[PDB]
Amino acid sequence: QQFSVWKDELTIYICPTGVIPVFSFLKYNTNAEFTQVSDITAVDFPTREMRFEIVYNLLSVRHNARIRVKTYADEVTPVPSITSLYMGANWYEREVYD
Amino acid sequence: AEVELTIDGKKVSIEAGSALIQACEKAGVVVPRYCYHEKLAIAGNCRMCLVEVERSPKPVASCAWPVQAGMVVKTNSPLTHKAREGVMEFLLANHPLDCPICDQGGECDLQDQSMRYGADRGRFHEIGGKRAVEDKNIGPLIKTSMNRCIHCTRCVRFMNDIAGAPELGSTGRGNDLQIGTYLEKNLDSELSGNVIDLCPVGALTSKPYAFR
Amino acid sequence: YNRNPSPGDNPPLEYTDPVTIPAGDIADNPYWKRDFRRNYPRPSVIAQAQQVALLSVGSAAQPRVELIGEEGTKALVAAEEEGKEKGVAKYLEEKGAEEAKRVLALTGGLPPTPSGQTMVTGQWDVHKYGLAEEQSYGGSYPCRSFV
Amino acid sequence: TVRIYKPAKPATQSGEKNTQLWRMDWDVLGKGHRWENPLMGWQSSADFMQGTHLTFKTKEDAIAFAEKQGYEYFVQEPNERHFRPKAYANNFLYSPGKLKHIRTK
Amino acid sequence: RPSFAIARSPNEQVFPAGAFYESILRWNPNPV
Amino acid sequence: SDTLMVHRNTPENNPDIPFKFTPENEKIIEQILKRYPPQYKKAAVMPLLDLGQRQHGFCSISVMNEVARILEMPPMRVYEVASFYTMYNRTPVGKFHVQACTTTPCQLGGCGSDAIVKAIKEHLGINQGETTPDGLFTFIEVECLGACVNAPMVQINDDYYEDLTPETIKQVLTALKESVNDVSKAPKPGPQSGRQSCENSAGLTSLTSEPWGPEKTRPDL
Amino acid sequence: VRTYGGLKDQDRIFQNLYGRYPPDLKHAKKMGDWYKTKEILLKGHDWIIGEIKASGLRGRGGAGFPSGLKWSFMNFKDWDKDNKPRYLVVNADEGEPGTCKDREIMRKDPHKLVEGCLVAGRAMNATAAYIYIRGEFYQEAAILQNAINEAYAEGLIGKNACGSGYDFDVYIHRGAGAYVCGEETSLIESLEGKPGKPRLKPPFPAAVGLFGCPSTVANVETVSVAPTICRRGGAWFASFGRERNHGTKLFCISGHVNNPCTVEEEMSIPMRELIEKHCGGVRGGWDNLLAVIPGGSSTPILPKHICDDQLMDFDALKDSQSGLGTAAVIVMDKSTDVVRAISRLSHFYRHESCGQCTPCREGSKWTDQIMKRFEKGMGRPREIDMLQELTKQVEGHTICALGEAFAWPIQGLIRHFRPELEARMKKFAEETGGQALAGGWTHDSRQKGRLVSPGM
Amino acid sequence: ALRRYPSGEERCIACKLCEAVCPAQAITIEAEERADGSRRTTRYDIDMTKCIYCGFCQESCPVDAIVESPNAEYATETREELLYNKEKLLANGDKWEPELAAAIRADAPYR
Ligand SMILES: Cc1cc2nc3c(=O)[nH]c(=O)nc-3n(C[C@H](O)[C@H](O)[C@H](O)COP(=O)(O)O)c2cc1C
Ligand code: SF4
Ligand code: SF4
Ligand code: SF4
Ligand code: SF4
Ligand code: SF4
Ligand code: FES
Ligand code: FES
Repeated sequence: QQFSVWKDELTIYICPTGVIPVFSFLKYNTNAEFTQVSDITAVDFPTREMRFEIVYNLLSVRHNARIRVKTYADEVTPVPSITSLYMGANWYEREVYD
Repeated sequence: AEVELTIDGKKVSIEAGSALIQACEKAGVVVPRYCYHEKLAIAGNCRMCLVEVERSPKPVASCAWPVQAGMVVKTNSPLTHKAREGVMEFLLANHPLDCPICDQGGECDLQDQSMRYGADRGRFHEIGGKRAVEDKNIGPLIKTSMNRCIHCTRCVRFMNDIAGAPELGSTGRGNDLQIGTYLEKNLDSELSGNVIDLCPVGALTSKPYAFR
Repeated sequence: YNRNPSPGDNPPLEYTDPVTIPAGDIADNPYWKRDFRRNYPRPSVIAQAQQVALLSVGSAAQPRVELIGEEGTKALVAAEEEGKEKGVAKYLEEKGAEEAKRVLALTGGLPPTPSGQTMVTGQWDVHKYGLAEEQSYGGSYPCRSFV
Repeated sequence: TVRIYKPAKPATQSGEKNTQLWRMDWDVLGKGHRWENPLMGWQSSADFMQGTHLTFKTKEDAIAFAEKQGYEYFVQEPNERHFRPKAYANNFLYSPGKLKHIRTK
Repeated sequence: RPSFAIARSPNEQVFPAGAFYESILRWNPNPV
Repeated sequence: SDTLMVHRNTPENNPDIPFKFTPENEKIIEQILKRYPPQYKKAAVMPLLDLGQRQHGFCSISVMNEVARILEMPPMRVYEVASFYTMYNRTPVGKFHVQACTTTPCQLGGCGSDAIVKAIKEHLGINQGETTPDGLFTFIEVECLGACVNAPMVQINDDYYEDLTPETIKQVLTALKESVNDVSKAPKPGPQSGRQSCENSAGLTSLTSEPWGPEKTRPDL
Repeated sequence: VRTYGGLKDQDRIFQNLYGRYPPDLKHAKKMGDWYKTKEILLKGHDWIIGEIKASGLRGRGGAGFPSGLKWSFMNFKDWDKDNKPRYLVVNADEGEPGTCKDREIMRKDPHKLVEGCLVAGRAMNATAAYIYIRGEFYQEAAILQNAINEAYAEGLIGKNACGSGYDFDVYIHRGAGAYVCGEETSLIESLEGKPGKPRLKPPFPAAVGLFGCPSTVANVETVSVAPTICRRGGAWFASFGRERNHGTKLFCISGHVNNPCTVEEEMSIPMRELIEKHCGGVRGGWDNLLAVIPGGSSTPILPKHICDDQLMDFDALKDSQSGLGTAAVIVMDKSTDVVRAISRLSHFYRHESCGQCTPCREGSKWTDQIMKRFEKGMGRPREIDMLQELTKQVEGHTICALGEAFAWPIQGLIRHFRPELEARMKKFAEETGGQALAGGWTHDSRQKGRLVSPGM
Repeated sequence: ALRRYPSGEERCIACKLCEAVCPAQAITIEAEERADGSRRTTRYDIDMTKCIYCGFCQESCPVDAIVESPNAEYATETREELLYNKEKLLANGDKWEPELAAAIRADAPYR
């Protein structure tokens, strides 16, 4: 949907139905070898209909690069898991759910 | 009719004969103030609302400047930064180091506008010291600590214009100008406690509320 | 030698609290020329509505067409308006595949590389890990030394 | 029931940043909000919402959140300032007759 | 402590009216 | 100096001492009023305060209340005018009130007012601000009195004593001391040691010729 | 191509400056006053304003603005469509240290002023005049009130002034001691029976002034020449000074001169010839000179090296980074404590500030304490720059020009005498065995258990 | 420990700065004007089982009133013994003043 650049951090805003294809692209593309999930957290914005901002942080040790992807959910909208692409995302998503 | 000016690059309309500070609250532009109150007469005394205006050699008091046809106003320029930093230095030079013992702390315009618009450090260290003035008795309700006064004139305007109580004033001249009653007399006005809230600083505080 | 004298008998007069010349000077620093906290960068946000725009007419750096005087402004709003009416996928659909090829021309033909985070060499790059000149475990042990 | 409102400016200050947004609080109930501890005189409480508040960008957002959470909710609207031109030159206007008060600056 | 030139009697004038205030008595807004 | 800019409720200065302008002063008042627009009668507060400072002796709190009553003012508005202006002695002063200019023009011209102040202190054994034990003199330094080309100079009550040497300023005072008994011994107001008024002592270098009148005007008139 | 100065005795305005004749109306008649005032009044105000504008006359009260331009302002678009009175306020406050010219006009020739108000008032269509005398000038006011009294008696001013059909009153108002009441607006508020605290302008006296009425403040010398400007001519008066500076001037020349005096002399005269001829020259010769204040105490100091070819002129002293001011000339020898002379002025302005606004109520006391320290060298040199910054935060951030009046003299001292300020800062350091801290504290303050912030 | 001036006057003036900065809300202060018109505390409690011993409260004091002693050996039989009132804290300063002064002396220039 959009991207923002603050100082050295690049954020990518996406719709929740694209979680699998976008993270597939960021894991496997040659210019996007983002093979770790550093982190997965949420931020609550009760002023927004979709309360919850799902924020993932990725690392690319090949390119010494970091990237942030943000999507949104609410108390009833679910989000596609990325546990099929990132074994390390198992516990992060459990923390967001808890 | 509402004339049209630009403040900080944005366009604002307002009835003519308005203060330029008034056009700023309409344009969502924050301008620092001490003497100016919306409910009082304009005094022009503090010098904290100076802004840049075209075709104007010197900074203008935004509280006392009538909105003109098509003026361009800068509230964020190097001129305004330099003025707000310098006027804060003047108002804090003989101000007492009493922020711990003062009942205005945490709710002070002078510390909130000193933190936002002044330097972080004072350059005033005189061996001569600061000005000290004696306290005053103006009744059982208003505790006095007059070293704190910044000479804004808000309570004298309120007491004389709003409340019809012409006993409070400012006797003296220069750096020794002092707000109070000449004679030690009670303030007799049912609107009296309103000067406590009007007071930008804690020189005029509440006796029942003191230190609690 | 160790902890002698104790810090509780170190003379107070000896230590001097340090002030730097510009920040701590009394006559060569307004606060506002060092107020770097209030000069904080804003996030720069690009949406699909004005990525189509940047593709339509270029940028203040690399403009596409001249946009000379008036009658260019009406084209300027259309580039933004066409972005808000149709997005990037639709934009590449009607311009065809060579617009998509010009997208790669924005980065010289290949896709851009993501930016590295070191700048130890003067430019933001990947840190070049190399094998250290001296290997502490020699070759005897399975731990190798890198710089 | 919760209260949805824009906090009014404090009487003691001229800054208006705490008036910018909409705040949602929980009303004090008759019992259990505060009572004094027998030991130290500290103030005890049984109201688990007493120290919490939410902030919203618009009034509609506050209503939508309270409707979706199942809160009872009351809205008060902010009292707006009545505009009036202020002129420094009013301080010195001519009076053809009796001076109704003596201005003191 | 010391003495002063302070009015002892209500009707007496401690400091003279001066030449200026006398010239306000010879004043007249009309021709002679 | 130590002139408090609030009121001290002394037994010679409290709101209980009655004040009333003398009938001779009452005639002076109505002259003052006729010079101002009728509804702005408060514009006479300074003339009345001065007129009350000369009848009573000093600007006591009762004289300010009296003036505030005559001019239909809140007395605070009169307390402000009195305290702002320096020619209002809100404390009693001596029979003579020595004012010596000590600003830069009077600190350099002539002897330079340092010996003039020294002479005053030497003659009266008093310091700046205090008054003599017999109440004849009050002494202060002041700012430019508007007679700089004639420095060192002093104002005693209403007369200027210009062009002073530390010797002459001593005899100006001792003349004032003896002048209370016999008026014939009052000092001559003005400058001392020759010069008449702001002249050049070593002869007049200007306006020595016969002056002109209406002689040179064009036919257009 | 021509030198300015040495004007003839038959070319002066204030002939009786040196007390040739008693100030009675009879002698003023021989002076050429009240001569053809009938014609002057019956000529329209436009004709009077044109004659004033042609004269090049600029205000003589320390600002030098075109007085013909100024008095036109009060003839605003519909000045005849209001029932309110119009006022001429003549500034006779005589405040600037060094200045004593207007007390001589008021005693020696009050009628040059009493008639001057009529022509000044007529040009501006005013209904009356108020003259504000500093109360310390008591005989100056009694004499001048006698002239007004005699002017009413013979029908010169009053109901039918000079038989011209113009109605004009003239009143004295005496002050009670305040240099700030010499300010434009401070004069007006004091006349309304208020503390002489100046007013902010956008409201301008030409619109709202005394009593909220149309008003104009003008100096005594400004008004005391205007009738002569008409009876002699705009071209006559515009015959002196430089291209943009015209006419004569009074010059109260005090200080370290061997013969202090006031003198009327041509504007744009070189200062040295003004000093060395009318006043007998610098005391102990010209070489003994160190510095001059070319205006009153409100103009920056000028060292000996620039005084040599300085024209006593409105524009010329400006190029020296100074002003003509009130044309008071205080000269100083090489035996002067110049910082003491300047610091005394910084003390004068601390006592003569009204206290209404933050920059001058706090800055006139702050600058005084710095100057009192700088005399005795209790400070470090980088404070001289700190005092320079302080004066520039006052300079254009105030209700009135008194903020400039106490900042300018300090700045000019920094501009030409910093090594003197530096020399005695160095001396005090060796005297106390250490460089002084900021604020005047000694180097060992922390050693003797004082409270010294980092960087003091 | 709460400390006193060389005259025995309490140094505490009830500004409440330490109550505000506390990260664990262990300080509860109630103040009034004292009989002689002095700004003094009426209540001064530290919950010693809520405290985190960070020193932020002594960092913020304008007058060096609240300090943390060099004492670590004060273990108690009950938790009520760990609820310090003003009476217990002044008594601590009255007993420990010689070290509190020697610690401030040795550490003041770095603050
Ligand atoms: C602090 C201060 C003091 C002044 N004192 C006098 C004074 O004593 N006499 C005077 O004629 N002008 C004085 N002025 C200048 C007046 O404000 C005003 O310019 C002048 O009286 C009338 O203008 P004109 O001289 O251009 O006619 C003073 C100005 C200031 C700021
Ligand atoms: S009024 Fe002064 S002393 Fe009181 S809190 Fe504000 S800055 Fe501190
Ligand atoms: S007491 Fe308060 S309101 Fe009154 S002048 Fe002083 S600071 Fe202003
Ligand atoms: S500059 Fe300000 S403080 Fe100084 S006299 Fe003018 S108004 Fe008063
Ligand atoms: S911060 Fe210190 S002085 Fe202030 S209330 Fe707390 S203990 Fe007392
Ligand atoms: S040291 Fe203890 S009492 Fe002080 S602020 Fe930290 S937790 Fe609170
Ligand atoms: S707010 Fe305009 S000067 Fe005080
Ligand atoms: S300086 Fe003393 S009269 Fe001018």
